[PDB]
Amino acid sequence: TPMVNRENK
Amino acid sequence: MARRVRALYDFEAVEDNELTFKHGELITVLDDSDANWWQGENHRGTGLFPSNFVTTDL
Repeated sequence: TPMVNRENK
Repeated sequence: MARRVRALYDFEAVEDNELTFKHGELITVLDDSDANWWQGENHRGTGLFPSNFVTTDL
């Protein structure tokens, strides 16, 4: 699974 | 037109504005105007998801 970054939604 | 993509991985929504989906499912891309987060639609509803979790190969 690729890492998710929500800081940039 | 809204295009279809297939999920490469499971993704479980954490925020209300996110979409939940499972590996192998179809998503309709409703809005890809942002590079990393796209609005989609599936059988569960609508919401944002990571663009790198899907592929155009159906």
